[PDB]
Amino acid sequence: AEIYNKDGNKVDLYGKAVGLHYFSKGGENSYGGNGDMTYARLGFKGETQINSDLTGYGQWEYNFQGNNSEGADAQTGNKTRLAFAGLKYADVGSFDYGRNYGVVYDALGYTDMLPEFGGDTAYSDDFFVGRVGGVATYRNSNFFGLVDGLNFAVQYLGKNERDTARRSNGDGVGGSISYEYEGFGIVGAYGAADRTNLQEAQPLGNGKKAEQWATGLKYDANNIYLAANYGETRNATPITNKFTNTSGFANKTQDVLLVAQYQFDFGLRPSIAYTKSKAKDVEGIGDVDLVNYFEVGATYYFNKNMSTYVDYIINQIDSDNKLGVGSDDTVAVGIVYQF
Amino acid sequence: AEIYNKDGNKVDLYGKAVGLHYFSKGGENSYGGNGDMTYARLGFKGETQINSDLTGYGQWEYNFQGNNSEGADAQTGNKTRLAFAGLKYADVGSFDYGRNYGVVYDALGYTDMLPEFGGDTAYSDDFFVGRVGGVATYRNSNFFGLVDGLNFAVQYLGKNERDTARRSNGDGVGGSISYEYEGFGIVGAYGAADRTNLQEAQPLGNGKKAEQWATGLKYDANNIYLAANYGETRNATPITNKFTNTSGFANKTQDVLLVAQYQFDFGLRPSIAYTKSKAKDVEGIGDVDLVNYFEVGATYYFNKNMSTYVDYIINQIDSDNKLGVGSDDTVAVGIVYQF
Amino acid sequence: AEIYNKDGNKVDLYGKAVGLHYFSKGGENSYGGNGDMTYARLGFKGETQINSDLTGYGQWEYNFQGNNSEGADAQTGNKTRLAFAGLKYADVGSFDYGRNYGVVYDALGYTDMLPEFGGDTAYSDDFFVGRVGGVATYRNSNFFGLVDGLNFAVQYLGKNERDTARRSNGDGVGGSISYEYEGFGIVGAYGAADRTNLQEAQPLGNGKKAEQWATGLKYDANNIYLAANYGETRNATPITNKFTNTSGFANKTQDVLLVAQYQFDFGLRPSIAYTKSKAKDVEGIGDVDLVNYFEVGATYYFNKNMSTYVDYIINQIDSDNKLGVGSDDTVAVGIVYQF
Ligand SMILES: CCCCCCCCOCCOCCOCCOCCO
Ligand SMILES: CCCCCCCCOCCOCCOCCOCCO
Ligand SMILES: CCCCCCCCOCCOCCOCCOCCO
Ligand SMILES: CCCCCCCCOCCOCCOCCOCCO
Ligand SMILES: CCCCCCCCOCCOCCOCCOCCO
Ligand SMILES: CCCCCCCCOCCOCCOCCOCCO
Ligand SMILES: [Mg+2]
Ligand SMILES: [Mg+2]
Ligand SMILES: [Mg+2]
Repeated sequence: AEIYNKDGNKVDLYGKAVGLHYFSKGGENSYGGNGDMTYARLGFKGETQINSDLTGYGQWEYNFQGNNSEGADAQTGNKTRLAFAGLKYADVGSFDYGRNYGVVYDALGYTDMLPEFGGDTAYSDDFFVGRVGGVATYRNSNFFGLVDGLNFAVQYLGKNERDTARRSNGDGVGGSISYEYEGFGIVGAYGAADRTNLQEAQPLGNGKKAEQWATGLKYDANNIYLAANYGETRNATPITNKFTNTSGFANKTQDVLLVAQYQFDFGLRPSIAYTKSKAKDVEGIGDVDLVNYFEVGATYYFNKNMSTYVDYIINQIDSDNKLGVGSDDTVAVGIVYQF
Repeated sequence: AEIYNKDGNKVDLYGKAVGLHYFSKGGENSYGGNGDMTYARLGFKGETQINSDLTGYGQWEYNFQGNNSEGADAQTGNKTRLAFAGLKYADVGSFDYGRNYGVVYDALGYTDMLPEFGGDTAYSDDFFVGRVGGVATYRNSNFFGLVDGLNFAVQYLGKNERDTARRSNGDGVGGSISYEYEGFGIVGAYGAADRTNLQEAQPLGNGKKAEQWATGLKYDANNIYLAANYGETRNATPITNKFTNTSGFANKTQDVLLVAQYQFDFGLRPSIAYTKSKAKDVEGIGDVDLVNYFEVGATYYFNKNMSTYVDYIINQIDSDNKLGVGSDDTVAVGIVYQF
Repeated sequence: AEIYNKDGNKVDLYGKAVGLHYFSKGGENSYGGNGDMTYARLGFKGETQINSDLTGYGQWEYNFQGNNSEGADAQTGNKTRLAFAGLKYADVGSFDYGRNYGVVYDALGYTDMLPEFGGDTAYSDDFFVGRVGGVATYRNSNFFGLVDGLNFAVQYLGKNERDTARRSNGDGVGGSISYEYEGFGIVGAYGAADRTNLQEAQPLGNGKKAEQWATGLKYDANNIYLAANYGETRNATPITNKFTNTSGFANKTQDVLLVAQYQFDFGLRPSIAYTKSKAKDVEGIGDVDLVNYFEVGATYYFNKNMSTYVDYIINQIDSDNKLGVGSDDTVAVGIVYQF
C-alpha cells in the first residue's frame, strides 16, 4: 500500500498474512509435506523522482514463518527475500545491486503462476534461476526506447563462498532477451558461473562451471493465461540422495513446465499445469526424475486484498525413485490477506 | 496507527517500544529474574470491506527483544506472536486460520490484565491456553445476531510435531461460551487434544490426552475492573524439575487468578492481584505449587501513546519447593511508547 | 518518513536499502573484507505531545543483512540496533531507557562521518562507546534553558552478564559535556564500569574496571566539516590474538581520529580521514596497533532519498602485526535508497 508520497518520494509498505495448510498422507514421502505452513510477508518498495529522467529506487522483502513455536525453533525459515537499490534513467536503462531475482527467472517467471506450488526449478540461492545475493543487474525496456516490446537484461553475479555448497556460487554472467506483442511473449535466458571449491568437493556433480538456460512462450490477454517453459542446466540443480545421505548438483537436467489458467469476472481463477524435471548422469544412479506432476487448482479473489485457494499436486514420481524423491500427492489450502 | 484507508482497505501498522527492567535479589531463584528486559513490538492489522456483509482481515505481530547484544545472541527471544487471515460474514460468524490465541484464552483473558506480570497459566505453544500455531477458529457474536451479549467459539487445533515436547501438540478441539450484560461477564472454555509421541516420552506427565478448562467472572464498568478465573488442566501444563533436570507436563493442575483494578480520570491505574497454580500427582513429588503470589502495581497513562508502570510480585512460593520453582520477589519498572 | 500525525502523535517509519560491495585482495587479511555486504534497515521513531511541556517518545531500529542465503545462515548479522522509550520535559531534560548509544559516543560521533568505514573505536556492546543494552540516559539541552549551546548528559549502564566476555559489562556510570558556538563544537565524555567475572577470566586484559574517555573538536558550517577526536581506554577495547586464537580486552589504548569533508551544492561530498588506535601492555605482546589508516572517499547525493558512494581505506597496519590485524586495503562501493 502506498503510505507516503511527498516531495518526490513515494513509499509502498506491503505484505500479507497467509493462513496455509498442506494435506498429505503420513508427508515426508510427499511432494509438499503435511501440516501448518502459515507465514507472513513484509516489505517496502520506494521510488524517488530525482529529475524528469532519473528515478532512484529501493526494495526489501522479508519472510516471517507463522508455523514455528515461540521457543528455540522460532526463526526456522525466516529470511530476507530481496534487498536492493538502483537507478533508472530515461530510456537508457536501469541498474540495481543487491539480493534480487536471477536473470534466468526472466524466463521461468512465465510458468511460476500456480496458486501455491509450481515454479519448481526456480531454486533460491542457485545461480541465476531464483533469488540470489550479490547480483548487479542492468535492464533495458523497449530497446532504448527504439523498439516497442523488445527487452533485455544482463546480470553479473559475484562469488558467494558460503558454508554450504547448496547456497554457494562463483562469479558469473547471465542475460535475457524478451519480445512481447499483442498478448504473446517469447523469452530466452542463459547464465554461466564458476563453481566454488566447496561445490566441486561434493559427491554429486562434476565440472568447474554451472550453466542454466530457459526459453518461454506465453499468451496473456482476454482473461486467458497460457505459458510454457523449456530449460536445461549443467552442474546447477541441487540434488540429494536420501539413501546415501549425500548431496550436490545434477550433472545435467532437462526441465519442462506448462500452465493454463483462466480469470473469470466473478473472481475464480482455475489452474492446470504440468511439470517435469529429469536429471541425467547422476553419479551412482544415472537418469532420475526430480519433479514430475500434474496440478489442478484454483484461486478465488474476493478483491485485490483478499483471496483463498486450493492447490492439488497429482504426483507422478514413482515410489522407487533412485534419489528417494517423495512420490505422494499434496493438497494445499490457503486464505490470504494482502496489502 | 491507521496508516492507510482507501478503496475499501485499511491497514493499521502498530507497535511499541518498552524500556523495561526487573529487580530481584542475586534473580535465578526469583519469580521474574533480574536485569534488562527491554523489547519492542511491530505488527499489522488489515481489514478489507469486500461487500456490505463480508470483511476480510489479516494480522501479524512480532516480538523484537531489546536486551540482546548485536553478536551471537542477537535473536534470543525473537518470534512471531500472531499470523493469521480470515473472513467475517454479517452475523453468520468469523473464521480465521494461522497462529492465534487458543480458545481457552477466551476465559484466561479476564485476569490477564496486570501491568507486566500475571496471566501465568496462559502459556505460549500450550494447546488452548495461549498463542499457538495452526488453529482454525470460528467465532460468533450475539448468537447469529439473535441474542445480544451471547458469544461462542470453536477451535480446531492441528497437530504440531515439533522437536521439543514443550512446544508440540496433537490434533484437538476446544470451544468457549460467554455472556455479557451491563458490565458483568461470565465465560467458560474447554479444550482437549492428543499428545504427541515425544510428549508421552517425557518423565513427567502420563496420558494420551491433554485437557484444559477455565471459567471466568468479571465486572468491567464505571472505571472499575474486577475479575476471577478458575481452571484445571490434565497433562497440559508444562513443568520442569530443576533438581533432576527433568521436564514434562503436570498430571493435574488447579488454577486460581484474581484481579482488582481502578482507572482514575487523571491517568493512574492501580492493580492488586492473587494467583495460585498447584500441580498434583507429579511423578516423584506428588503435590507441588507452580505459582503462588500476591501482586501490587500501577500503570500511569500519560495518554493513549505513553505510559509508565511498576509491578511488584510478592512471591509466596517457599524456598524448598520440590520442583525448584523460584521463591524470591520481583519488581518490574517500565516506560512504554506505543502507536 | 512521517506516515502518521494525528491527535498529538506522530510516527516516522524509516529505513534504507543499501546495495554494497567490498573489494579487497584474496579479504581475510584486509581492513574490511571482500564480497557482498548488502543490507537493509527498518525502524520507527514516534513522538507524542502529552501537554505543552511534556513529550513522550520511542524508537526501534533493526538491521537486516542482505548478503545471507535463505538457508541456515539466513540470520547472520541480523539484530536490533536501538530500542528505547523516554520522556522529555520543557527545559528540565529528557530521560530514556533501553538499548541506545553509549554516552562516550557523544564525543566519538564527531568523527563517525565517513561514507562506509570510520568510527572504528565506537564498538557495539562495549560499555559507553557504541550501542549498548540497558542504559538509562538523562540529557540536558542548553543548561536547563539558561545557557545557549551548553549540553550535558549522564548515563547509568546496568550489568549485562552475557555468554561471551566480548558482549558483557558490569554496572557503570558515564557522562558527557559539550558546547557549541557559531559552527564550532567541543565535547568531552567519560565512563567507567565494573567488568564481569567472565571478562576478568579472559587471557587478554587485567583489572576490575573498564574506563573510556574521549574529547572532540569540530567545525560544522558553510558546507565545511572538520573534526578531531582523541581518546583513551582501559580494559575496555576488545581485541583478539589471531595467532594464539585468544581474546579479551586491551589493557590500554590511545585513539586518534581526524576527518575533513566538504559538501558541494551539486551533491558531491568528498571525504578524507585518518585513524589510529594503539594498544599498550597487551599480555604476551606489549604495544601493538589495532587500527591505522588513511581514508579517501566520496558520497554523491542525488537528493535526500538517493545516494551512491565509494570509500577507500589505505591501510597502514603492517603485515607482521603481532595480533594478526589485517594489513591490506579495502574499497567499498554502495548505492543507497533511504526513506
Ligand atoms: C553500486 C554497487 C555496485 C557493486 C558492483 C559489485 C560487482 C559484482 O561483481 C560481479 C562479478 O562478476 C564478474 C563476472 O566475471 C565473469 C566470471 O566468469 C564466469 C562466467 O562464465
Ligand atoms: C482435492 C481438491 C483440490 C482440487 C482443486 C480443484 C480446482 C477447481 O478448478 C477446476 C479446474 O478447471 C480447469 C480449467 O483450467 C483452466 C484452463 O484454461 C484454459 C482455457 O483456454
Ligand atoms: C483456509 C485454511 C484452513 C485450513 C484448515 C486446517 C485444518 C486444521 O486441522 C485441524 C485438525 O483438527 C481436527 C480435530 O480432530 C479431533 C482430534 O481429537 C482430539 C480432540 O479430543
Ligand atoms: C516496590 C514498589 C512497587 C509497588 C507498586 C505500588 C502500587 C501503587 O498502587 C497502590 C495499590 O492500590 C491498590 C488499589 O487496588 C485497586 C482495587 O480497586 C478495586 C476498587 O473497587
Ligand atoms: C523506566 C525504566 C527505568 C529502569 C532503570 C534501570 C536501572 C539501570 O541500572 C543502572 C545501574 O547503574 C548504577 C551504577 O552503579 C555504579 C556502579 O559503579 C561503577 C561505576 O564506576
Ligand atoms: C579506489 C577509488 C576510490 C577513491 C575515492 C576517491 C574520492 C574522490 O574524492 C576526492 C577527495 O577529495 C579530497 C577533499 O577532501 C575534502 C576536505 O575538505 C576540507 C576543505 O576545508
Ligand atoms: Mg508461488
Ligand atoms: Mg501482559
Ligand atoms: Mg557509518
